[PDB]
Amino acid sequence: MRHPLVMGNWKLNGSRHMVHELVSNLRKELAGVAGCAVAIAPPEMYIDMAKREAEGSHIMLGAQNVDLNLSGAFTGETSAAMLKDIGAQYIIIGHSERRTYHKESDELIAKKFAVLKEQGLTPVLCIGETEAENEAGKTEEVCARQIDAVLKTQGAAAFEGAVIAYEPVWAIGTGKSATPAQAQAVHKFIRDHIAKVDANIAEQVIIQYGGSVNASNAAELFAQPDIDGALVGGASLKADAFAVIVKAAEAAKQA
Amino acid sequence: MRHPLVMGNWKLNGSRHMVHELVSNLRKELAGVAGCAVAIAPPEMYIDMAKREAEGSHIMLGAQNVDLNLSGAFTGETSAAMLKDIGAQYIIIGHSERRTYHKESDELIAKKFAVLKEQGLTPVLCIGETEAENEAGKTEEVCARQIDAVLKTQGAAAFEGAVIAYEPVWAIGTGKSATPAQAQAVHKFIRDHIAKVDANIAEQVIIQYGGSVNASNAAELFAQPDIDGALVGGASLKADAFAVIVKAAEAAKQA
Ligand code: NA
Repeated sequence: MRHPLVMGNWKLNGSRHMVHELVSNLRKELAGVAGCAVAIAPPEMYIDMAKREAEGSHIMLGAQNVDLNLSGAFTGETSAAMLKDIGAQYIIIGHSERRTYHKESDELIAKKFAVLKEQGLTPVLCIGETEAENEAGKTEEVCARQIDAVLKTQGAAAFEGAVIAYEPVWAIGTGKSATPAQAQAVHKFIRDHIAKVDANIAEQVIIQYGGSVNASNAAELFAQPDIDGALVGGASLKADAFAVIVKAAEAAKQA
Repeated sequence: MRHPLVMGNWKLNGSRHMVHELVSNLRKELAGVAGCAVAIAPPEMYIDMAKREAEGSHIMLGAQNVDLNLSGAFTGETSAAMLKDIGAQYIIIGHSERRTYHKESDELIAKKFAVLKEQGLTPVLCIGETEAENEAGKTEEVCARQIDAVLKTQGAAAFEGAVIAYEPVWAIGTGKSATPAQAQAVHKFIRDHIAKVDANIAEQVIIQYGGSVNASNAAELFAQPDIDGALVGGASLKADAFAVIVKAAEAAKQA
């Protein structure tokens, strides 16, 4: 009975022309969708415009990162209070691109998670193992560590309403890809890990697949029982492709 | 002969309500000002809104930071192309809060400067020495090093149309204060340093004072020949206190 969520991570892509075109096309392609929740995370300067463009549709807003302070003398930072104020709900934290390029630690990401919960925002907690970690047979240990930074400091209750996105980092720019069976094995492990602390919370947590998802492979991934949607990368930038993914999630999970 | 510039760095302060109120009040308080340029840098998510509220005023927009990529798979980053697209003109880079809290190196800041120049945006390059550096008599050495990261890698023409903001970190909220004579000595040094590579570029660079400016010292600071305005922190959150600084800059250079 978990209602799927398909979220578009636009990454560093956007312009006022593009926001209008893409959100308008998304509204049209998604106007008949009932069985899947949808969120988009444009670059921070476009959240307000995208929110305005999405008014009248069921498309929810989000953001790609957040910092730790709500206000103060912190030049260039992003406030959870302001993200809430501007209309963002689903906030991506711990994306592999930020863990790598910006050295964001497990502990820092758990702190972001806490700030978001205090604001009534929905963290989209990204976790996943690297190529070296995967080769060492560490997939489970790494996912557990990343989840534990939150679970062991804030309890299972912190995952009520939250979203986890599993990114097999080892499949990024390596030519490789995870199969739906491989993806499912990891999602079931993540859910079982949380279940060790609170089985009820585990059953309600939305676990999205964050590896490569496109119009072609969405159906096979969403047929898996512990895959509750996707955090979509490149396919998020074209309304037609993104819509096929949303409809595939709808079809896979509907009664 | 340099037209002064007073810029408000809002830091991590802003909301929908505060943007509407502050921008409206600023336009009212700045009525009749023509001899001093004015820019504001709200948190990134509010730049678009602030620009719209600024319509009908002479207030120019800006931002508090930028990253190095224009587009791509860089979740949570800020693109200079998008800042330009959203209407931000004056982009603060290398602020002491980012050099310290986010460990931004001289080299990284110089790369930000380059991306801004490539896009045709105006960098507001912040430089300045710490408490210890000041006590050790290293003010000039530090300022030269921070400027050289750009000057020696990009050439003196990089500073055509650019802004430099000198922040006396050693004196900002520390119990010690910089006199106008002391600020003037640093500004003159900065301009002389650039002049060693290109005298014509040096004479057109806008060098703002970034230390504590209030109504009581604005007149004496702005009477100094090498001080072309100020990068204002806390006072930029109150229309009346910010306008007093702008009017002092106008009055001083029209004296
Ligand atoms: Na930022």
